[PDB]
Amino acid sequence: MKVRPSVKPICEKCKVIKRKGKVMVICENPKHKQRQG
Amino acid sequence: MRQTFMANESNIERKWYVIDAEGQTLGRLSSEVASILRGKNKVTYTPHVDTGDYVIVINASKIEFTGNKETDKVYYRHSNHPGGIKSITAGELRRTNPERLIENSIKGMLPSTRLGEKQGKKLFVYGGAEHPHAAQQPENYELR
Amino acid sequence: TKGILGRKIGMTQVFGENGELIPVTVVEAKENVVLQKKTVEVDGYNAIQVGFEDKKAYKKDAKSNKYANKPAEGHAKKADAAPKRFIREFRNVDVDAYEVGQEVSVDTFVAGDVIDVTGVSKGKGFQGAIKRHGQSRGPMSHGSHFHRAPGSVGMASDASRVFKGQKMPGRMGGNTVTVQNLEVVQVDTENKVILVKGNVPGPKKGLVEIRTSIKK
Amino acid sequence: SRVGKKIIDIPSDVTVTFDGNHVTVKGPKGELSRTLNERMTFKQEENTIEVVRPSDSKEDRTNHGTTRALLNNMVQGVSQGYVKVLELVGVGYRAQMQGKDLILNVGYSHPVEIKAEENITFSVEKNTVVKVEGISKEQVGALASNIRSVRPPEPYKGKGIRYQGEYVRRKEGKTG
RNA sequence: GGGAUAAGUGCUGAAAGCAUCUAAGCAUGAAGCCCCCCUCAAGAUGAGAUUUCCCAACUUCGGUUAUAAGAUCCCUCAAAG
RNA sequence: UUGGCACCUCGAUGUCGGCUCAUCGCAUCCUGGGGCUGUAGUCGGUCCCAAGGGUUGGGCUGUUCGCCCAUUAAAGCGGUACGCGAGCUGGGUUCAGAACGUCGUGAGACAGUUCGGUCCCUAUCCGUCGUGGGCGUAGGAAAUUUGAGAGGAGCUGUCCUU
Ligand SMILES: [Mg+2]
Ligand SMILES: [Mg+2]
Ligand SMILES: [Mg+2]
Ligand SMILES: [Mg+2]
Ligand SMILES: [Mg+2]
Ligand SMILES: [Mg+2]
Ligand SMILES: [Mg+2]
Ligand SMILES: [Mg+2]
Ligand SMILES: [Mg+2]
Ligand SMILES: [Mg+2]
Ligand SMILES: [Zn+2]
Repeated sequence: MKVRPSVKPICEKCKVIKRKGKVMVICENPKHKQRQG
Repeated sequence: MRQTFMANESNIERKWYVIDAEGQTLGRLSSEVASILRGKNKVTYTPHVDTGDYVIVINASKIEFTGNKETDKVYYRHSNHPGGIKSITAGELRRTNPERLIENSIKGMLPSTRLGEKQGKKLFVYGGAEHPHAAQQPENYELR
Repeated sequence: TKGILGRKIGMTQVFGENGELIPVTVVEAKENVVLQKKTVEVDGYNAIQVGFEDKKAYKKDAKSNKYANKPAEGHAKKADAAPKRFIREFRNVDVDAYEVGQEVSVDTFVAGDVIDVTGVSKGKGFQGAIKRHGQSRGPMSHGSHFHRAPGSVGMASDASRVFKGQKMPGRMGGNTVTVQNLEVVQVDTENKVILVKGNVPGPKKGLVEIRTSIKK
Repeated sequence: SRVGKKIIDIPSDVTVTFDGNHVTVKGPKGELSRTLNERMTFKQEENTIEVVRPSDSKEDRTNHGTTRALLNNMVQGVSQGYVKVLELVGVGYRAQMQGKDLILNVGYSHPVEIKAEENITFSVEKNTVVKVEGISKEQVGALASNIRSVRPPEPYKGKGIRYQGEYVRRKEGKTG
């Protein structure tokens, strides 16, 4: 999980979602998992 | 010419009311009850004497909050021991001690004076629909 | 779950089955009687009240606690028993297994039972921080004028006070203490004594309460 | 909400009955009851049901979609049921039935027991293919998730418990 | 050991025909939180509860009285100080 | 932290280090729970949650630091008048003596050095630790008690088996 203020797609398969009030990126590639913070 | 009536213990008549917390918002019920307890609805209101009425609150366990207060309104207290902060959420308190929840909300709206304490002592809160004060013959009171 | 009251007699030792030396406390637990039976219906909780160690009967001009007063005599005669020196409740037992008036013999416990023992620890009187709280001394030499003092009691302007819980000189001992997970080494029904493994709080002749250990 | 607008087909053998918000569906395999959103109306046709939302607000659209989906899931669960299939990978990784419960031996020093739940049936094939069958799609998914979480697939050899169709990313464990 | 959680892990699931741990709903998840364990504790003035004991005369008939049960003074003491 | 400012205190707010006693924050050193890994395993890296508890003896130096020896699960970082001198010490440092180098014609001087060199106070109030008396608790008493609250505790190694 990448926790950082700048959450955004890294590849075309990254998907920006919002869970529990937090912007996140979910992807088939586990390296690209992000959570805003 | 001085002519203002002053209530005193010889001419004060305190009634008993019952108020149903079910489906009511905590703070709004609380402000109204505080008015009743202080006697602010009486035309003989006299600041230096207790002209208020007794209130029984039933169904305290059915009081409701708006927003996310159930998990986000936190009651803190301190035991006067170093590091002695203890907290409880409003929802948890409603589950485990609704009487205290209502009591504390109402008593936070009464002055921190000797008379204020006395007036707050006229409040009776019960989580269920029954109260043990049929002897006092209380009347139902409709909010607002 | 079981319970009984006795007097601390003293310590001694027994040789175990492999010759291991077992220090033991001898507890004399004669004259235990169920005086009262408390229930959720009447009292709000279940418990048996046990009276231990008969005292003498009421007499007109009694001057000591050796003779029961009239309230105590009435309470005991309700159970049909002689008045008792010590009375304690056991909530850990099953009330339905007891009758008021019933004897509680040392035989309720068996060798191997793991038990909690509760007593009042020996009194020490007014004691200082080293003894009472196990604090460190200051230097005994090198110019020191600090040997047995308790040390700094706060900080400075913040907080301009001493916090509750500061450890200071004062009365030591005489406190309720429970030692958990002791063991019943032996029961001697002829002498009404229980040999408990290890040591228990309190002076000799002191009241001790033995219960089935809460942890298991 | 297209899902909300979409109508639910009821097989002739399946009966849906509403009690205010609460609904219950009976069918050949079992009965499923739950409480739906109180603000959704239901047009109960003889052979089909339709969900209707009061407004076009965000909340109403979300709840309309989810309500339709949940009710259709109940109907299809009573009619055909739901099944989830997991498989075991790894030499010595086996499963078996201890009556109704399922005991798994997956590389641990102890077997792991999973106790069956109401309305759910476990079935082991070839000692390496577990399948959970039920009427509740949600229950089936939950229990399959628990089984699989007993030991999920590791990337270096695929060993562990996986859903039979699951794709497991693979890694080259050892390099010079 | 129990309950509720954190970061997480998911199930079911639409908004957004797909997807999605989340919006509704259902799980799981820390030496941490609330308990469980130990001690103090009803001046908890909201002063709680149970068992037992005592229970009359005189009165301006409001009330009083010494006595009761009980507890002390004083004295012999220690396991207490 | 080094500073800037000069707003409280010069009819005095004791100054370094140590000792005694702690207390709080979390930006976490260990232990507990996780995600990612250029994570095969054993180890690691990085990030997230987490402050319950734990977080060592010595050599040198006044020292704080720092280096070193030997340990440990780990040897955390900070605040509290760089916590704490009406609780202790007094080795450093800025009184009087003396001396070296240096500067100065000199008297003398030097965030240069060296040897020596007085640390007072019977606790009034709050505060804190113990321990009694009064009255209250709608009769007067003896015991047994519920538990609203509060405090305590909370750490971890190694080995065997699998
Ligand atoms: Mg970036
Ligand atoms: Mg020492
Ligand atoms: Mg001395
Ligand atoms: Mg002055
Ligand atoms: Mg943190
Ligand atoms: Mg200072
Ligand atoms: Mg300081
Ligand atoms: Mg000082
Ligand atoms: Mg000196
Ligand atoms: Mg010269
Ligand atoms: Zn991606």
